[PDB]
Amino acid sequence: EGNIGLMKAVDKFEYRRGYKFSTYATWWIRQAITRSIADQARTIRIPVHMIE
DNA sequence: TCTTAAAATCGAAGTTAATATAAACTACATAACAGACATAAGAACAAGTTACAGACGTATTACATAA
Repeated sequence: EGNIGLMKAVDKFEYRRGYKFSTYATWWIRQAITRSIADQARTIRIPVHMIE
């Protein structure tokens, strides 16, 4: 899931902004891990809003 | 031909009843819930249509009375 996060982060990276890649990629990989663990870690799915 | 790691097995009942750690905001579309209306289905009353019952009235016969 974090790997998918990297692919999506690379697809929309901007180096005009001058920040390093790790800072932007960490956020997207965080989102990947959290969304996947909210959607697929239970036998009975609990919607994302109820997860938060 | 000789090690060496794997693979498989190891009695019946009986009873037994589980746990417990570890992003937020925003935007949009969809489903659900409630209310009102129209419709189809049933309940109620009343009427009409029809034949039969129940006792009366009639018709018939036989006995009694009158000539």
